[PDB]
Parts: sequence; C-alpha cells; structure tokens
Amino acid sequence: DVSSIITSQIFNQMLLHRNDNACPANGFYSYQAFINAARKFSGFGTTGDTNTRKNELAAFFGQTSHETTGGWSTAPDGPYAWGYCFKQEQGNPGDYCVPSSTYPCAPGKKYYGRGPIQISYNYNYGLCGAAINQPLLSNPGLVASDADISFETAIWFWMTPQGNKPSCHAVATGQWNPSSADQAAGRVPGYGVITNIINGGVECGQGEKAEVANRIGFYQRYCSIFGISPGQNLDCYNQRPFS
Ligand SMILES: CC(=O)N[C@@H]1[C@@H](O)[C@H](O)[C@@H](CO)O[C@H]1O
Repeated sequence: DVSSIITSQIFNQMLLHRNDNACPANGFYSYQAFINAARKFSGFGTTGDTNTRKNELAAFFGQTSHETTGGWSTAPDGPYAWGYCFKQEQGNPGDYCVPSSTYPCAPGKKYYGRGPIQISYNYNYGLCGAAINQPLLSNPGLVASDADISFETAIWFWMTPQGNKPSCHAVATGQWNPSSADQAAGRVPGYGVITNIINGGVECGQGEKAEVANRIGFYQRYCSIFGISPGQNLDCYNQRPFS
C-alpha cells in the first residue's frame, strides 16, 4: 500500500506552502485525496523495492509540483516548497476544444489545464474520464472541484503509456527499456526522460531551460524528504523530444 511509503507528514512537508492564502488552490489538495486516488492505480508507488517506490513518489510529486508551482527564487522555504499552489491553468485560457466524434466538446465547457498534471483538451478529459469512470467530458470542472478526481487525472496520466512514449511510471520504476531510436535521441532512463514525456516538445533538446531546472529542483528536494539520493540523467537538455 502507498500509505506505508508516503505519510501525511511527508506529503505536508513536500507541499509546505500549498495552504497559504496566496495560493488559489489553498485547501484543495489533501493527503487523503492523494491516497484515495493512488490506491485505484495498481503498481503506483507499490512497484519495486522501498527506494524504487520512494523514487516514483518523489518523481511524481516533483513533476506535478512544477505543473502547479506558485514559487519564486526567494519565496519562503525556497521555490521547491510552493508546489500544488494552482489547480487551474493561469493566464486567460480558452476552451481547449478540438472536436472529436469519440470525445465531443460539451457546449459551454472549457478543457484548459486542471489538477496536478494540468490535463488539457477534450480528447484527454474523455480518454481519462473513460479510464477512471468520471464524467470529465460533460463536467471538466470536476478536475478542479473534487480533489480525489484531481489526483486520479494526474496518476492516470502518470500510469498510461503513449505508444513508443513510455509511462512516467515505467521510467520512474526502472522498467523502461529505451529503443535504439531512444538511445540515438539521447533518451537515457532518468528523471529527464520523464520531463520529456510530460512536455519535451517545449522543454527538451534546446539546452538549459528554467522549467526543466524547476522540475529537477522539486524532485531533488523530495528525494531528500524521502531519504533517497536522486537518480542519474536528471535533465533533458540534450534529449530530442519524443516526436
Ligand atoms: C500566486 C503565487 O503564490 N505565486 C506566483 C507569483 O506570485 C509568481 O511571481 C509567478 C512566477 O514566479 O507565478 C505565480 O505562480
């Protein structure tokens, strides 16, 4: 069970400032919601030895902290204490509707980034809602109004391979075997390939990038909290994005 690796105190010490009034998602993300959701995904934080389960959770909270960070360079307790500050895409996001007969856009509904993985677009809310048996296509606001659902979308993303792009789960648990194409593209198992899976088109293969360095900093802080050392191949600066 995942609760033997991650306690309420480890969750709270990682997500130290999420409940500050400056965070729009303050009061949303609970340890209970996380454990309820985690238990629905067989293998999630229960694959491998203790250090491998710790590493998976460090990596999962690292990446999701980046997706939702409200941190700045000089924030209280540093930038890597301000994960899980947002539950919806910032700026003025549009409806993120790309029509699908399989996963049709609901009238008046918007599919902008919500929750810990910032799940976006009607196609993804529909694929996800099918997998977790929730009406995300008709009510995408559930991902920001129900914290158990919010965590389910992020773990769903984390556990789901995309053809030649592995699950974050496989990579974080040392179960990803890189293809010859992967090797030629510099995609060596590590946290960097996880950044590549999540947003490599934007962030990877272009040299030093502050968003990548941010993802690493969260993961480094959380490895410390779990009492493990970070893995190798932390960045994707010299990785070709997954096409
Ligand atoms: C609202 C919040 O607490 N945090 C920050 C904001 O103040 C910050 O300066 C900027 C990037 O550093 O984006 C937000 O996420």
